[PDB]
Amino acid sequence: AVVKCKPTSPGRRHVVKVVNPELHKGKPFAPLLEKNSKSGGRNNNGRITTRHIGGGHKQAYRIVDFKRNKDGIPAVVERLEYDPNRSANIALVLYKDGERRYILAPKGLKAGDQIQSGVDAAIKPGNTLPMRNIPVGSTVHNVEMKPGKGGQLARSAGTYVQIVARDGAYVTLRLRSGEMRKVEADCRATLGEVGNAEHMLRVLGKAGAARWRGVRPTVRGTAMNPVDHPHGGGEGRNFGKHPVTPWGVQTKGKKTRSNKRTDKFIVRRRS
Amino acid sequence: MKRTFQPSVLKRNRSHGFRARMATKNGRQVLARRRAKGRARLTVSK
RNA sequence: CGCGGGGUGGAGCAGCCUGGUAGCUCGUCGGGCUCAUAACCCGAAGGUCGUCGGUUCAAAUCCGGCCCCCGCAACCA
RNA sequence: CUUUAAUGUUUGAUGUUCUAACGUUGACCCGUAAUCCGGGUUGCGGACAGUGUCUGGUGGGUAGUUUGACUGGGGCGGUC
RNA sequence: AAUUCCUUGUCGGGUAAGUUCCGACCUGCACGAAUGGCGUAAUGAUGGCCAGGCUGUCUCCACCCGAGACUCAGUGAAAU
RNA sequence: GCUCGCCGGAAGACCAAGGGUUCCUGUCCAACGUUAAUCGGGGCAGGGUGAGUCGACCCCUAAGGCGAGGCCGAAAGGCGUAGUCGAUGGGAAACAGGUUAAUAUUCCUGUACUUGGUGUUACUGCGAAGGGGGGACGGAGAAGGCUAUGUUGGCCGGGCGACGGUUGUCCCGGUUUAAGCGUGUAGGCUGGUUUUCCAGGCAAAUCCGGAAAAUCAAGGCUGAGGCGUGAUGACGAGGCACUACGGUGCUGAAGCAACAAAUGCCCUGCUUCCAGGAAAAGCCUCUAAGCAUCAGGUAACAUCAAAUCGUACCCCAAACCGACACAGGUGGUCAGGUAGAGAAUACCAAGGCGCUUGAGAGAACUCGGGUGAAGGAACUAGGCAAAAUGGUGCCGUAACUUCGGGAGAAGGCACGCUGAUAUGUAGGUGAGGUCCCUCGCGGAUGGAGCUGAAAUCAGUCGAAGAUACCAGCUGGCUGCAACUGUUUAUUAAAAACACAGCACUGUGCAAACACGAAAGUGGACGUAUACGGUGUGACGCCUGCCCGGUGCCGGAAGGUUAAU
RNA sequence: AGGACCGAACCGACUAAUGUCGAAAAAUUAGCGGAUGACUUGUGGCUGGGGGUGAAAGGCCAAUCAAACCGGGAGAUAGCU
RNA sequence: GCUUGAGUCUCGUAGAGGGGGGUAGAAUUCCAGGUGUAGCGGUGAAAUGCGUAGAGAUCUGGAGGAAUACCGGUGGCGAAGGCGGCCCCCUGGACGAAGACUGACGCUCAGGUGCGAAAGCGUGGGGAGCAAACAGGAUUAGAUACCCUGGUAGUCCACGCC
Repeated sequence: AVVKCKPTSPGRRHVVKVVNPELHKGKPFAPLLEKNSKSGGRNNNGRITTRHIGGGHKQAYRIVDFKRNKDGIPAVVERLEYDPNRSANIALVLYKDGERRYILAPKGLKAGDQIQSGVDAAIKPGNTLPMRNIPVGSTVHNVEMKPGKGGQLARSAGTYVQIVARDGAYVTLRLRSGEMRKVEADCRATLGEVGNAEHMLRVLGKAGAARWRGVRPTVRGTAMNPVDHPHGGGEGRNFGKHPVTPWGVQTKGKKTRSNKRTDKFIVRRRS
Repeated sequence: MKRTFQPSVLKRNRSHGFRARMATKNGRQVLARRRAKGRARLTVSK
């Protein structure tokens, strides 16, 4: 579970690591790996578009099958791997035809369980099937935005989507942030929540713990000098201007929702 | 202290070489001025 | 030293700005209520408008001198 | 003159439906061994979104600037 | 008090003597709760004060050993 | 030439980088060298860099750059796909000795290895930009098996000694040996072989993966070292010998044992934790379009070829970078003896230097140091500076606490040399002999030799035995920030920043936001247990009142209100 | 196991002294801090002038930074010396 | 050894006993929409609050959380705290019938261990209603109270502490 180390050293007195015995302690599947270069948040031009990105331990990209474009075929869970890129665990799933495809690991799923894809599957956690066959009031994850995209929402640790209503060609979803949303009737979803549910209690502990993760130091706005940030200046920690982002746009309560195209789908916005 | 010139002929040619100049209009105008002033060391080479 | 505001019944405070008529609450005195008090009810009285002087028909008011209170200022080398 | 009724007609303001504009950083095929791109089928949105022009508002994110003088040194006060 | 101007405020400890320091008193010019308040084991080439050790820091310097200084030969600047 | 002195984890010996003849020889001394100069990194003339195995070029690929069309943009140009470059990365193959004034794994002697072209012979299905395997990988830590390497012993050879002793448990020197091939080990990984079948590997497949039977229980792979061999060979102390006196020529003994042992190798391993740890080709293998009396593939052998460029020297410095022959800076590799935990340090070896001004004097005073009567911070802004503490083993050790600490708290005791226990013990290493055997680099037993702590008891010497170098100052009350960390390169290292953590708030994916006139990228090949902004800043106990003004979210009726 | 303790290599630069026309346009000496990580470092690339980068000092961007360097407007302007 | 103690076994009985997992209707609040219109709401009276931007009222539909009318009783269950809509699975205790069996294994119990209303605390979810603190309106000599409109913690959930 979420074990805590003893305070033998300053910086070790605030660490809580989640240990999962189901994790395969070996190596990832070579045929499904691909290099992945860190960029430090640099675009084509070369500037740091997004800050606080750098350092981090080198990682390998485990390509994951999101679409599940192999319907009507049974599959068995071989081993529960660990995918650093994802915030959840992944399950090495081998089909009936002798083919391994990585998928997100649901909550109630251990090594040795079976699953099949498609509308003919049994209503059981881990199975993926179109929402026009899924019972209204069910709990799914990895909901598709488009019939064939692969699954875009609720694909993080313990994050699920609750189906509220099925109205003709559109199914009213209830996202995690509380926003109600409509999606096409033929979109694929995946029963149950995503596994690795105890991810939220990891309390890193040291500054380096976040450093080798991939984040950088965030300098506060009151610390900067006048020309560097909208705040700055002052003889010893002085504020007085309404809180803004590094570019003047006022934060701390200003809605930036401006899409205009998806206004039609969003039913009840987060409040 | 460690000075301002730790030479490496590879980097010296990669950012000041002939082909380094024959890549941009800005570069071709620089090489243009060297011939205009009748210089012997047009650019750095051996 | 200077700038600005203030001094009004016992007490705290309006009115002043844009001059002639000084108001409000508690309080004080008398009466009533209750066996007695307070609270509450009824009523009346109560102010040299800091002080001196000037202007106007008329000055708490408008201006100036002085006394007192109050806030600020009282600096850079 | 006014309260108002039916019709015709004149433009305008909403709601719904539709497909051909358009979007498609959805699926598939081809050019092609190429996650770009173009075209072809098809699905989903749909005369919206977005773009140009005009226009009101917000706007130190950014730019060009002003912020006086005498002054028994300058500032404050004071004065023109 | 990293905040108390008036102030070395007052009282007590420390000292032969204590504008600093420790602990309290509230008359807080003008502390105060995420521009965070109040404590805290540990940590600190950090700020303050105390006791021991230790010594030329000092009382008050004395001697000695080397490199320059002085002398001789050669070479031979500088700000002004 | 003879002593003295100095570095010796460098002031030594070699590569990369970077310079560009500074390398070597003869000769010259005006100018250069901070002086002299017959000297030299200076001048003049000459000589020197020899490769199929080293490196580069070459094949492959990362970041990233360029980038046919194309998208986009006032032009320039920006972005980017197919592609094409790009090592600091992966990929074939050589070691020893001798020789020059200067070059050498490049030349000579000896002995081997790798890849292709061509040809003969005997066999035989080969064949892609496609698929599969391989390459292919993290930190930290532990142990075993070894070598480089060193000490000692025996052996061989010289000497037996200018002051007392020294034919002996005596002294000095040497006792070196590769790649390749053969064996296939300690040890590591994994269960092998066969038949049938398959919606899988964008087409196919005898290859890979998958699902069922059969049979055996071992097979396969990997692998430093030692040992043979290479090698009755080379080298080889030291004589004999000729000195143009610089050196050459010739000859040539022993060449083994034990022990200690790495940071080197086995290890691109094994165990474990987590932050989850390049790619592509060579290489092996299976086939398609096809081609089959072929072409080609496999193997043995004969033979040809392996081009080009760099190769000198400096490379921790008078040869690079700092204007200089500058007390400075510069990545990697080897790195011995005694003491020692050690690459610290001290003294030495190999090897290389005495840092390009010297000679006298012995004043004040300055810099670098030593000792210091009595006192002990009385100095001063202030214990700044110096002094002093300093090792190992053992005993012992408070308040307080987050129960880890505090703590090496503080404060003390024993250390030398010799003898004995014990002709060196415990322990480690470990031949011969013996026995067995699925017979080899095997297993037990066996114990010689070698090596070797620490302790107990006793004795003795010094004023002082961790005697030198090296090597904490300790404790108390308290402010600030939790802590390791970061920052003003060239006056500010802090209480400033950051931080894990908390809170608010923004964002439903063609995401907010950001760079960009745009496309396109980053955000993320992630998606609300996620990402961005802002504020605070471990943790513990908390975080009270105000919506007036400001900002912002929401509501839209009315009033006002632009273009049209 | 540890942003763990002690301590060389390595990196850093707290106190003092010397030096200040120096040995040197921030170094030497005696000591100090970190020393398995937010560590250090080599080679090679990328981000650029109102731009970059920044554990944030308005520090750093070739000994120059509250806006680099070079050329060009330009013989800018100067009620000033 | 015996058997009246205690305990086990064969078969049944009633039950809000306990845990996990599902589900239903009433009712409230809220959300969008339709009808429709000046009060609604509140109290001792009044006021804050809400409403002509159109509430309350009524109807249709939908999202949700907590609590389970009636049965219900000085009825039942457990050692106690305490526990009630219904349903499934796991499971404890109690009592009764006729006999058999072990053959005193029993009574109590300092310290020690476990369970233990509510409120409170911790990590992470949830939030209808109700409701400390708090705000305002009244009440009052004053009201940092009772009364009234709102309202955070909390009350709910899993895992720990007290």
